Amino acid sequence: LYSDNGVFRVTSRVMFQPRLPVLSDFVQIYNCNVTFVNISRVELHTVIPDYVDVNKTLQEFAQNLPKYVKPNFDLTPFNLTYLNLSSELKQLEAKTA
Amino acid sequence: ENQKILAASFNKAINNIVASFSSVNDAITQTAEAIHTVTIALNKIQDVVNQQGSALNHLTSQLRHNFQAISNSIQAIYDRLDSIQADQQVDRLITGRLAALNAFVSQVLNKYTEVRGSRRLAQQKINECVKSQSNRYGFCGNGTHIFSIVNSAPDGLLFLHTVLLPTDYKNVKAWSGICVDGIYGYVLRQPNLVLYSDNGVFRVTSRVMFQPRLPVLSDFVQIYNCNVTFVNISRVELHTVIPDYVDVNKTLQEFAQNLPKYVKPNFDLTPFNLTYLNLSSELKQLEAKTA
Ligand SMILES: *[C@@H]1O[C@H](CO)[C@@H](O[C@@H]2O[C@H](CO)[C@@H](O[C@@H]3O[C@H](CO[C@H]4O[C@H](CO)[C@@H](O)[C@H](O[C@@H]5O[C@H](CO)[C@@H](O[C@@H]6O[C@H](CO)[C@H](O[C@@H]7O[C@H](CO)[C@@H](O[C@@H]8O[C@H](CO)[C@H](O)[C@H](O)[C@H]8O)[C@H](O)[C@H]7NC(C)=O)[C@H](O)[C@H]6O)[C@H](O)[C@H]5NC(C)=O)[C@@H]4O)[C@@H](O)[C@H](O[C@H]4O[C@H](CO)[C@@H](O)[C@H](O[C@@H]5O[C@H](CO)[C@@H](O[C@@H]6O[C@H](CO[C@@H]7O[C@@H](C)[C@@H](O)[C@@H](O)[C@@H]7O)[C@H](O)[C@H](O)[C@H]6O)[C@H](O)[C@H]5NC(C)=O)[C@@H]4O)[C@@H]3O)[C@H](O)[C@H]2NC(C)=O)[C@H](O)[C@H]1NC(C)=O
Ligand SMILES: *[C@@H]1O[C@H](CO)[C@@H](O[C@@H]2O[C@H](CO)[C@@H](O[C@@H]3O[C@H](CO[C@H]4O[C@H](CO)[C@@H](O)[C@H](O[C@@H]5O[C@H](CO)[C@@H](O[C@@H]6O[C@H](CO)[C@H](O[C@@H]7O[C@H](CO)[C@@H](O[C@@H]8O[C@H](CO)[C@H](O)[C@H](O)[C@H]8O)[C@H](O)[C@H]7NC(C)=O)[C@H](O)[C@H]6O)[C@H](O)[C@H]5NC(C)=O)[C@@H]4O)[C@@H](O)[C@H](O[C@H]4O[C@H](CO)[C@@H](O)[C@H](O[C@@H]5O[C@H](CO)[C@@H](O[C@@H]6O[C@H](CO[C@@H]7O[C@@H](C)[C@@H](O)[C@@H](O)[C@@H]7O)[C@H](O)[C@H](O)[C@H]6O)[C@H](O)[C@H]5NC(C)=O)[C@@H]4O)[C@@H]3O)[C@H](O)[C@H]2NC(C)=O)[C@H](O)[C@H]1NC(C)=O
Ligand SMILES: *[C@@H]1O[C@H](CO)[C@@H](O[C@@H]2O[C@H](CO)[C@@H](O[C@@H]3O[C@H](CO[C@H]4O[C@H](CO[C@H]5O[C@H](CO)[C@@H](O)[C@H](O)[C@@H]5O)[C@@H](O)[C@H](O[C@H]5O[C@H](CO)[C@@H](O)[C@H](O)[C@@H]5O)[C@@H]4O)[C@@H](O)[C@H](O[C@H]4O[C@H](CO)[C@@H](O)[C@H](O)[C@@H]4O)[C@@H]3O)[C@H](O)[C@H]2NC(C)=O)[C@H](O)[C@H]1NC(C)=O
Ligand SMILES: *[C@@H]1O[C@H](CO)[C@@H](O[C@@H]2O[C@H](CO)[C@@H](O[C@@H]3O[C@H](CO[C@H]4O[C@H](CO[C@H]5O[C@H](CO)[C@@H](O)[C@H](O)[C@@H]5O)[C@@H](O)[C@H](O[C@H]5O[C@H](CO)[C@@H](O)[C@H](O)[C@@H]5O)[C@@H]4O)[C@@H](O)[C@H](O[C@H]4O[C@H](CO)[C@@H](O)[C@H](O)[C@@H]4O)[C@@H]3O)[C@H](O)[C@H]2NC(C)=O)[C@H](O)[C@H]1NC(C)=O
Ligand SMILES: *[C@@H]1O[C@H](CO)[C@@H](O[C@@H]2O[C@H](CO)[C@@H](O[C@@H]3O[C@H](CO[C@H]4O[C@H](CO[C@H]5O[C@H](CO)[C@@H](O)[C@H](O)[C@@H]5O)[C@@H](O[C@H]5O[C@H](CO)[C@@H](O)[C@H](O)[C@@H]5O)[C@H](O)[C@@H]4O)[C@@H](O[C@H]4O[C@H](CO)[C@@H](O)[C@H](O)[C@@H]4O)[C@H](O)[C@@H]3O)[C@H](O)[C@H]2NC(C)=O)[C@H](O)[C@H]1NC(C)=O
Ligand SMILES: *[C@@H]1O[C@H](CO)[C@@H](O[C@@H]2O[C@H](CO)[C@@H](O[C@@H]3O[C@H](CO[C@H]4O[C@H](CO[C@H]5O[C@H](CO)[C@@H](O)[C@H](O)[C@@H]5O)[C@@H](O[C@H]5O[C@H](CO)[C@@H](O)[C@H](O)[C@@H]5O)[C@H](O)[C@@H]4O)[C@@H](O[C@H]4O[C@H](CO)[C@@H](O)[C@H](O)[C@@H]4O)[C@H](O)[C@@H]3O)[C@H](O)[C@H]2NC(C)=O)[C@H](O)[C@H]1NC(C)=O
Repeated sequence: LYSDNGVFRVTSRVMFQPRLPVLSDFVQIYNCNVTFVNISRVELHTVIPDYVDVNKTLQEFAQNLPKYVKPNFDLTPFNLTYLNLSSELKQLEAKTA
Repeated sequence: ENQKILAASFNKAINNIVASFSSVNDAITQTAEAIHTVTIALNKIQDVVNQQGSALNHLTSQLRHNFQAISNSIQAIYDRLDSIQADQQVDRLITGRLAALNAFVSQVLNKYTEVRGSRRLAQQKINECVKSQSNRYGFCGNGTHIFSIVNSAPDGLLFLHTVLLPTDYKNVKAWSGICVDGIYGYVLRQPNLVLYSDNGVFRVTSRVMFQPRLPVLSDFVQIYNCNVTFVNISRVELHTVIPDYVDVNKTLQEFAQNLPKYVKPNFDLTPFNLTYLNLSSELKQLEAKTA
């Protein structure tokens, strides 16, 4: 595994045949010897393409019970809930009068 | 299912060899070519004994040749001449017989040298075919090795290799890779797998035996720029050749406006419905109260 001027590639040790790394070439070697590459999980896709965090994406923007159908992010056809109760109080005052 | 036929084909092979050792030769020469090896194995064992016998038969036969003396028996030489004249005759036989012994010793010493060179091969075969199942071609058995059995013989060992031989073949429509969208291409990583497709379904097998199974995403690398003799397929239908593969981000775009399709949410249930209708509900309440 090697990196030139910001891009990572994987080649053999006998010939020089570069290509792109894939997730199917890595195992988990926990406790991280010191002379490794320091990188956070939010930016792992910049060294290993075809890899995305399956649950973090739904934690970010998959928020409502369905994703939507329901008034959701800047939906124009829908209108304002919880914007008639002040008028309800005013009309309750009028009704009491 | 292979072990049901292998036992039946091995038990007959054992019986054929044990019958071939029983000197009944010409009756079973029509059966197969298993005789081709047993005849050589028997001839070698016969020769290794005949050669040993002949060496001593030649050594013991050189006492008959009287050298330039009166006779070949010393008791006769000492019976005719006196003591001062028999010493010039006895040494003529002594010198010949000593030279006869020397040539025999020089041959036995050469004979021992070949055996130590032959023992290295015997040890190497024991180390490689009896305990390890070596994979070098043309080594024990001409086919694919499985195991071996050892037995003793006159001052030697006799091996029993066990190999496999193909009988029937199958025709397979091969391919060379998958090229999606004309630029991204996938090929099999290990060079011992064949990607093939019969009447609309794709499977992956080996190149030595025929063991089909289903392809998985863990067997493909990215081989960008798509040699021409590939399989033309778009990314929207990649799951029909590689199961257990779905696009993670495109489904996010599609499954988003399309959740009401699968599966349909319940109507009139919070918080899917009944928004923007509460201003109308307040208006109706006011109208009813006023009336
Ligand atoms: C991808 O992605 C996805 C999505 O995202 C995912 O999924 C998911 O996710 C999520 C996220 O969010 C997650 O979650 C997470 O988690 C994490 C982890 O966790 C951890 O922890 C937890 C807790 O801690 C736990 O649970 C878990 O586990 C557990 O553990 C445990 C232990 O600890 C165990 O056991 C348990 O225990 C308990 C206790 O102990 C109990 O038991 C007990 O015991 C005892 C003894 O021991 C006993 O005895 C007793 O004792 C006592 C003393 O102590 C006395 O004495 C008595 O007498 C006696 O008796 C007892 O008995 C017992 N009990 C019983 C009942 O029995 C229990 O039971 C047990 O069970 C368990 O088992 C376990 N489990 C299992 C299952 O295993 C773990 O460990 C976490 O961490 C997180 O969180 C965090 O973060 C966040 C952010 O993010 C933050 O925020 C948090 O904080 C928070 O904050 C808030 C504010 O805002 C708060 O709230 C508050 O609250 C309060 C309350 O308080 C308390 O409580 C209650 C209950 C009551 O009590 C009251 O009174 C008091 O006060 C208030 O309310 C206020 O107002 C509010 O505001 C909170 O709190 C906080 N928190 C805390 C904790 O604190 C944090 O920081 C999160 O949550 C999940 O998980 C997931 N899922 C799953 C399934 O997993 C996924 O996963 C992903 N994936 C991947 C691969 O990645
Ligand atoms: C999965 O999945 C997921 C989900 O889907 C994803 O995620 C996401 O996704 C998404 C999707 O949607 C995506 O997106 C996409 O993307 C694609 C690609 O992209 C591309 O392109 C873009 C743009 O073009 C970009 O951005 C990127 O990158 C970039 O690049 C660049 C280059 O180009 C760079 O740089 C930059 O540049 C710029 C410019 O140039 C700037 O700079 C500058 O420079 C200059 C020079 O050079 C300078 O100087 C200047 O100059 C001038 C001249 O020129 C003058 O002279 C001056 O004086 C001077 O000074 C300056 O200075 C500068 N500036 C500054 C400020 O400084 C900047 O800055 C820079 O930066 C960069 O860097 C980059 N970036 C990075 C980060 O790297 C790439 O390239 C695309 O393509 C797409 O789109 C497409 O498609 C669609 C559909 O699909 C369509 O629709 C589109 O079209 C559109 O349409 C619309 C309509 O409907 C439109 O709208 C419109 O608009 C308009 C406006 O216009 C304009 O603008 C504004 C601003 C203003 O200006 C105004 O005024 C004007 O007019 C209006 O408004 C109207 O009304 C409307 O309607 C639009 O526009 C269109 N578009 C266009 C473009 O046009 C298309 O066709 C999409 O978007 C994303 O991306 C994602 N994410 C991520 C993260 O990636 C994921 O991814 C997935 N995954 C997988 C694995 O697959
Ligand atoms: C990925 O990231 C992680 C975490 O960020 C990182 O993990 C640690 O990385 C460090 C550094 O690579 C490892 O080594 C540590 O180094 C510490 C030294 O830093 C201090 O000393 C500097 C000068 O010391 C040198 O020179 C003197 C002679 O003058 C010599 O005796 C020393 O041995 C040494 O050679 C000094 O310049 C430095 O100051 C920094 O900050 C100032 C600003 O404040 C800046 O101006 C300077 O330019 C400089 O950047 C600093 O003061 C050392 O202290 C540390 O020791 C710890 O551990 C030992 C036990 O081993 C404890 O006994 C000790 O008390 C300390 O707690 C340690 O040796 C370190 O081993 C890594 N691991 C851990 C767990 O910390 C990875 O390396 C990164 N991976 C990459 C980059 O690939
Ligand atoms: C996956 O899909 C991609 C893209 O769809 C595909 O990539 C290209 O595929 C083509 C075809 O396999 C590759 O070869 C090209 O073929 C073109 C020939 O088509 C024209 O000529 C036909 C007759 O020519 C033959 O016969 C004459 C003698 O008569 C002989 O001299 C020729 O050499 C040739 O053998 C003709 O029948 C055909 O007409 C079609 O369309 C009509 C309808 O209009 C229909 O009725 C016919 O039945 C027929 O289907 C057509 O007119 C050829 O022109 C082309 O050349 C281009 O490239 C060269 C440079 O190499 C340029 O110099 C030239 O100007 C052209 O631009 C090319 O040779 C082609 O190489 C592939 N790649 C690219 C980048 O195009 C993959 O093959 C697909 N993979 C699969 C299927 O596995
Ligand atoms: C369906 O749901 C909708 C939302 O979910 C809901 O829409 C909202 O309706 C409310 C009323 O019921 C609106 O509140 C009013 O706001 C008036 C302010 O209007 C001034 O700004 C307009 C532009 O607004 C844009 O900018 C502001 C920031 O300033 C921003 O917050 C907005 O989101 C907008 O981006 C001016 O409109 C002009 O410009 C737009 C383009 O931007 C043109 O399209 C117009 O044609 C027009 O040219 C407007 O002229 C005003 O300048 C409040 O009016 C104030 O100002 C007048 C003077 O003009 C005073 O006399 C008033 O006393 C008051 O101070 C008004 O009182 C009220 O608060 C709310 O803005 C709407 N939201 C959106 C996003 O549109 C629908 O009502 C709902 N449908 C139903 C049937 O209920
Ligand atoms: C709770 O939330 C739900 C969302 O999860 C919501 O369901 C959907 O709401 C949308 C808006 O609120 C609806 O969109 C509207 O569609 C109108 C067009 O309707 C025409 O087709 C109807 C039949 O629909 C079926 O066929 C279409 C394909 O053609 C298919 O997409 C649908 O899913 C349906 O299968 C016609 O209804 C007729 O037939 C049904 C039986 O099928 C009868 O019960 C009816 O009484 C009626 O006879 C209807 O008449 C239309 O022909 C949009 O209308 C536009 O187009 C017409 C021309 O067709 C114009 O005249 C209009 O002016 C306008 O331009 C309308 O604007 C809106 O977009 C969507 O249909 C809902 N889906 C379902 C499955 O119901 C619930 O409504 C919501 N409930 C509450 C109480 O809030």
